[PDB]
Amino acid sequence: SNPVEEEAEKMTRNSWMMLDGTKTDFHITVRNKSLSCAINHIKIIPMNNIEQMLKPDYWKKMPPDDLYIMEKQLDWLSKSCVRIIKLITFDLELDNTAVPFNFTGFDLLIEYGMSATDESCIYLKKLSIPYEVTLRRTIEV
Repeated sequence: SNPVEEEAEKMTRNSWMMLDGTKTDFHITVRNKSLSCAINHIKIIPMNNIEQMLKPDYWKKMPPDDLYIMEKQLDWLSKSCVRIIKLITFDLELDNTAVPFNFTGFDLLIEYGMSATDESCIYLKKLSIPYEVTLRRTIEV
């Protein structure tokens, strides 16, 4: 047998406009039992996944049936932006959920943060945070 040492390592409804969020959560026992933060993350805006999905899917405009986007976009029916913090509660974590460029049949952003201050450990205990939101559409042409 060969072991080594055990290491010491809200459903918002935004109506097609800008918004905000705030996250200060004490699910951060991943280095020395939730002492403090490694380094900050001052209000990271999440709208870039659905920007670079909702732009080129309707800028496909090649033959759309052969699916050069060949993998299924069932995991792109949410957003799941990420904030992997560097080497108590969550110090700074805000996100401007801007629905002003968004689809009409999506639900959430399962936002996963790699909580560890673990220098190249390949170990980082990533805890995910959901939203389970709903969109009330205001206008169509």
